[PDB]
Amino acid sequence: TLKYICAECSSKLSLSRTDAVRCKDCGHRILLKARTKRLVQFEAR
Amino acid sequence: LIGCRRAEVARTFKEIQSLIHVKTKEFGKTLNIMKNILRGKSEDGKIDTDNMSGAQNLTYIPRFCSHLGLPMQVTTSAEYTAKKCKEIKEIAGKSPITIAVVSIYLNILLFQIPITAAKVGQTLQVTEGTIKSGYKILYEHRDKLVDPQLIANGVVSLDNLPGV
Amino acid sequence: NASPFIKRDRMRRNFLRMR
Amino acid sequence: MIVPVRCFSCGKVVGDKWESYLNLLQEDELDEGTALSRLGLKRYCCRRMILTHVDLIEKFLRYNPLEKR
Amino acid sequence: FEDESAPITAEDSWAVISAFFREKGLVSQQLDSFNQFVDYTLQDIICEDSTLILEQLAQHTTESDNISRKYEISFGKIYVTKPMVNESDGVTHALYPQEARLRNLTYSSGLFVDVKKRTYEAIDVPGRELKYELIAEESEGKVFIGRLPIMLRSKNCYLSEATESDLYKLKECPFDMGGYFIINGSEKVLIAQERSAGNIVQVFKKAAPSPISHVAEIRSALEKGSRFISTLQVKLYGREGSSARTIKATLPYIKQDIPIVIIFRALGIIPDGEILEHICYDVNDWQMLEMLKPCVEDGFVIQDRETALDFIGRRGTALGIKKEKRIQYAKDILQKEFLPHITQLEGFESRKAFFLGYMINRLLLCALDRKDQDDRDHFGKKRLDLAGPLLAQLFKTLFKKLTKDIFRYMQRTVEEAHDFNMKLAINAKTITSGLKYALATGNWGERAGVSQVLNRYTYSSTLSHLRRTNTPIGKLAKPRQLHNTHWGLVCPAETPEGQACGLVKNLSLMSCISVGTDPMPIITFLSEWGMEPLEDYVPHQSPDATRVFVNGVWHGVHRNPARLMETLRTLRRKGDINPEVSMIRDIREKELKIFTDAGRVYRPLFIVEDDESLGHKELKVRKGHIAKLMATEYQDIDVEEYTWSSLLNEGLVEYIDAEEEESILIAMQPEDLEPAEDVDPAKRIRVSHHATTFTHCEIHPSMILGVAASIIPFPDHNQSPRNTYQSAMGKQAMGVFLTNYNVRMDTMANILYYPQKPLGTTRAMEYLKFRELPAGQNAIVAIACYSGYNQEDSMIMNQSSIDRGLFRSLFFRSYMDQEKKYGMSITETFEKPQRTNTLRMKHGTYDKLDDDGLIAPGVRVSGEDVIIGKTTPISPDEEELGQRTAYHSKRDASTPLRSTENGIVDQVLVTTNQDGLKFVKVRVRTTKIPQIGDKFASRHGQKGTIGITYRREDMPFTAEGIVPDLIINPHAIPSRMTVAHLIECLLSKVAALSGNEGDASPFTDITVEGISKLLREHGYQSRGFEVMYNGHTGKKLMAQIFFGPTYYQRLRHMVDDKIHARARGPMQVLTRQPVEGRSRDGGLRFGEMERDCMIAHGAASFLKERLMEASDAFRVHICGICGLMTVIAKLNHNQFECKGCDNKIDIYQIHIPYAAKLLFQELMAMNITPRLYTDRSRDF
Amino acid sequence: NEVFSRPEWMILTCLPVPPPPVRPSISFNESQRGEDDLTFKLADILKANISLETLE
Ligand SMILES: [Zn+2]
Ligand SMILES: [Zn+2]
Ligand SMILES: [Zn+2]
Repeated sequence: TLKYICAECSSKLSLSRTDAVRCKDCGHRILLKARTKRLVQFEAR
Repeated sequence: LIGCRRAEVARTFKEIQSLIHVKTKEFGKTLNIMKNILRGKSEDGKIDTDNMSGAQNLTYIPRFCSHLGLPMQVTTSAEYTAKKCKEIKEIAGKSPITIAVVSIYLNILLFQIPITAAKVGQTLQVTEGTIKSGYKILYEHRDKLVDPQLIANGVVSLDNLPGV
Repeated sequence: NASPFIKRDRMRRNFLRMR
Repeated sequence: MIVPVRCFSCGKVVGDKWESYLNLLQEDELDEGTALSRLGLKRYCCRRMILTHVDLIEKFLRYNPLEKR
Repeated sequence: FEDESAPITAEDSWAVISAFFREKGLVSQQLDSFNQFVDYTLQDIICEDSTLILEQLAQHTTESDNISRKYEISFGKIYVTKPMVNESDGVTHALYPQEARLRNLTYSSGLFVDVKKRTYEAIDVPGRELKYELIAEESEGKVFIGRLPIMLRSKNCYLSEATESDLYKLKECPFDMGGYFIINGSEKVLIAQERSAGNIVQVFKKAAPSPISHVAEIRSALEKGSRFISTLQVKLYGREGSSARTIKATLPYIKQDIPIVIIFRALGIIPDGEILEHICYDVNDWQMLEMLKPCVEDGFVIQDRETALDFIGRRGTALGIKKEKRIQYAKDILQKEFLPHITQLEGFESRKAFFLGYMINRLLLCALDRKDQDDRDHFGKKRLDLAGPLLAQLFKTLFKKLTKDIFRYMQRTVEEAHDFNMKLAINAKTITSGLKYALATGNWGERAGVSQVLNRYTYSSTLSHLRRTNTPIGKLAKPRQLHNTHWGLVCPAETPEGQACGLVKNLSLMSCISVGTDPMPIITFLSEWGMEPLEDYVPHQSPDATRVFVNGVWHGVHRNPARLMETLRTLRRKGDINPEVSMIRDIREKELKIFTDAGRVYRPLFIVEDDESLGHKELKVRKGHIAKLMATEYQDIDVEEYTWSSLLNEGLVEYIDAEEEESILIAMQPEDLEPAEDVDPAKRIRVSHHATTFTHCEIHPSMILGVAASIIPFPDHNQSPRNTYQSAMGKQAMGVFLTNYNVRMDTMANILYYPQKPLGTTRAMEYLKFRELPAGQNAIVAIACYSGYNQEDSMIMNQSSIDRGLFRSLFFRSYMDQEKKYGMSITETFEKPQRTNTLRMKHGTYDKLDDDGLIAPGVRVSGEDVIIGKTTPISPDEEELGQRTAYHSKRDASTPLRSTENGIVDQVLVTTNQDGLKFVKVRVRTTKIPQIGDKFASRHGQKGTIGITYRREDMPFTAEGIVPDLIINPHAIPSRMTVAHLIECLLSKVAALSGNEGDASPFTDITVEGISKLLREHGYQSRGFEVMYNGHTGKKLMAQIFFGPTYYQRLRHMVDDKIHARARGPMQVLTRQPVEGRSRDGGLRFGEMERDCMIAHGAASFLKERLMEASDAFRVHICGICGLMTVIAKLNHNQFECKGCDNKIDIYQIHIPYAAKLLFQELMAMNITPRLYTDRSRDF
Repeated sequence: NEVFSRPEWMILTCLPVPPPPVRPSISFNESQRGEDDLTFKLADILKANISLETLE
């Protein structure tokens, strides 16, 4: 499974390919994929 | 009806009968024939999944609650009650519509929304006597028909459900 | 021969003060 | 959106004077010209850096965070 | 101030302007028109054809069946809900604009109507009229009739009742103004459409090659009840060298032009003297009567009403009228279709005759060189249709179709013996689709370009796009010119430079468009105050009466116009007649015109009255008023509210339109023109005009400009074309279009890292929020010829300044993808395809996708990278290039990142569409840093690209150590005469040195000499010159450099989004030539003009190589007998044959472009035989 | 011209059918198939031709 975030109540969810795209808490139908947890490098220029 | 079921947004026979004027007997015989035809051309020529089964009551609850204007929390509780309602043999044989309506009514009075059965049955075109008759069966197993988290938090208590 | 500045920051204070 | 760190033209550090600039304007009731000179900004390249800055980050901070910890 | 009756100054006018924008805003016209339509027009449309009656007659077959039935469906009140959306599963919930944008949903509400279903029945006794009686069946419920798109920030939208905090909670920008629609997730703005006003008589002259010399035309229009237009033309046949010029009028459905006398007799005026009395209102104007005598001579043989009517009727195109219903047919045509805007009821022939005489009189006046032909460009005869009227006619058309469908269902149900289902009789899809389709596209039907995708490049761009008007260009006029009547109503500077120049106009800042009210109350008011009816008007017994017009309808006459106008004006000023109503008194013409219709553009002005206390005319508004205006302005940041409406209701300001503007005298300023009546040599020469009859005064001249021209500093020190260029270019500058750009998923977005506000600003800019959402930066600019790298409109930028962040911006791009369902069997899914189960996988890398086929935000991406992985199943028995084995059951349908673009994935959102299918949006961030191909501009039409960049130690420096951020060539100044550019730099230099905001509004007392004195007070050369040093050597430059701050803007054109080359690449399927488009690795067009140039060079071989080896080159085999490309060549077997010619040894191969082969084959399809032959048959 | 253009040939009795290269069939998503406008009209000609044959 992968972790998503509700776009209105900011609740972190865990959805599978079978689960419906919706917040199980408040019922919103827009979810934001959580930021990757691997470090990213940036030049300071 | 087949098209709605394939799309996971299945409707009921009465809902389709509201538009297309066909009585029940012809509707059922035609549906059985067409399903056989689709199955026949599925083997020689897929078609169905867990959805194709008639009951699939959980799909009706969100729309039925919407007609009554209930909050989403009550709808989720109704879905849980309807899902667990199939473990009782005295109700499991009932029509999926009644199974969903009585579960919705049970939650309506659980959260104490001021909507009487006279209008719940008038809105979903279900006899009020059937609603209350089924509610009595869905009272001996209340502890198994309410989500554990909701009672644990304190949102709903089982003493708010009247007992006959 | 004129004030070429849009004076807004404290002219509101001046009028609010005058009242 | 937020105060630039350096003056574009000469590179003098001006990102450590925004709060000092605002405090001089508010509590000391100084005119913006006097405040700019009190902060040590003499070249008009540095004066326009602080004088023309629009603090949009304050507007952006009015929206609720996308992801709360 | 001190006395509440002292005259105001020119500075106090800006308090009035501030009050105006506090009450109205910048998108008032859009919101106001929509609110009127939803509130009042929707009910009116449904109350026009509400009743549908189906009569089932006796059908005498037996005496047990002799009853006749009558079914009636009637529409009552209409209700509208709040915006809502219904999901695929059938659940309906409230929809907010933010969710609609993200989910590609339409922001719309539902419409409901009360329907009454009655049935009467009567006994049909033979040969008798029936007595229908209600049979005790009157059903009476709400019926859904479709969804109405809702304009944002309107009365029916959720954001009208929201505070600033509420907007922030809803992820909406407070600076957002609304005035647009959301259709399928796209913001759509309705562009106002310019048309010519109806119900106005216009007389035109026709060219020499035409039998008609003059024509008086009126496009009769009724605003309420049927919406159809019928035109009446009165033509003056013959030229000035003819012995007989008669007048003929064109009536609808008559097919022929009738003499005017015949029409007059058909209306009941048989005596010729009376007819002339109706035309000419002076008994001694023999010159007009002399020109009328031929007309009465032409229609002499007809001398009574009935014969004239029969003359009219037989010309009509009905041919059902036999000979006796033919008089009545003409009578009905003259009643219901002739001059419909006066009336359509029986018993109003006198009004029709008088109006017809009025049209003839105006026609003759122009034909006699007493009046000039009506100016078609006069802005007072034009109307602007906003969203209100536009949606009104669309809804009217769609509701008509809906009612027609309802009856067809009723008839079908009655005949084919079915049960009535109201759910099927009314198709809500009709209203929903018609409004959606017309708003999604610009196609106003079932006119183009009526809806456009709102610009969101920068805040000023959005404001300008919400105040644009359009004019559809057979017409005889010069509509592209800037007419005088455009003053103070449309911006004189903002127009496109292309084919839309002059056709697309922009409203001025203080311009407004009326929504229209009911004219009946005014007509009743006129009747009570002595407007003698037109049925008793004898022109020869009152040759001084004033004709009274209301919405172009001659209602009567008045003996004392002066008092009537005084009463009308006082009523409008105190607030009993709506201020939008326009009242004009043409004293010479003896006409009193009142206009109440919608679409008239007006603007406010101060009111000037005598006020004999001082003995001279002065503005009614005093300093006491201005004090309370600003008191209410600053108490918000509690005295009684005093707003723009209070000024309007107290008779201090007045709305004036272009037509009423013809009868007023306006003073530019109250400073010098109003007072009864050394000079600074630096000030501009102002003309007094020394007039003592002023009736109004401009609020401020600066308000003649539009949104785009109000950002230009000192636009009156520029050449006019430069102002036009800046107006267009200011919409291409990066800024902060909205403060919620991190929650919006736009196709593209540019955000400046450090937006600054100009050192030289404008007072009008205070209301455009350019200080809150600015687009540009204040660069230190030097005007010098330093290294030759700023020649010919190029500039030198400081690399050190770029390193520190100067003019650096964010770029956002969003990618959309859906999980389509191809019916019941084939479906797609978001997946990370493997090379062993997926075919046609792209050569990029899938390493960054997750199991759901999406890259997590924060990951860096580059060209060819797959950001949305998707696969679809395939049908067997299809093998391509081999490589298709039993292992493969999927094919790649992934979305790769743009080839030339790179960056970091910023946001990924997954949701469902209206149909419940999964679809995702992926946004990618990248930073754009200025380089040697980026375009930058000032606010004066001076645009250029970066020629080269230099570091600080290479740039020229002053003794203080200041280096320029930007160097422009002196040669850009002289020919273009952008003096405002240099004045701004001088002003901004003083502004930075003193810590102030320079006032650069156009018409003020600020002069260059005043700024020069201020600059010298700061220890600098008064004219902005400084002694600079060469960066390479450190020596002083012999010349001194004009050096100071200037506001520059980064434009949308960056070279990295334009550079592209192609050695070889994909070809088009049809012509097999390089494809079009840089984004698709396309080629460049070597067009006909290029071919001509290469022919002029004599480079024959190069011309061939370009057309053959650099493009489609194809080899074909032709037959020596027939020159057709019909040779079947088995090149493996070394066999050739042209069946039909029965030859195998007379074949040739030729090299021709594949387009030439395509051309010949297309000619063959057209039965043409282009036979190519390799040898000549005739000598030169 | 006796050999290349006779007035009798201005009346069409046999229609030449252009090859697919002149009327290619595109794909938008490659799960959908589209036909050239020429193919649509050529199909109309055939349907009208067969209708006339069966009628008479
Ligand atoms: Zn949620
Ligand atoms: Zn500096
Ligand atoms: Zn041949």
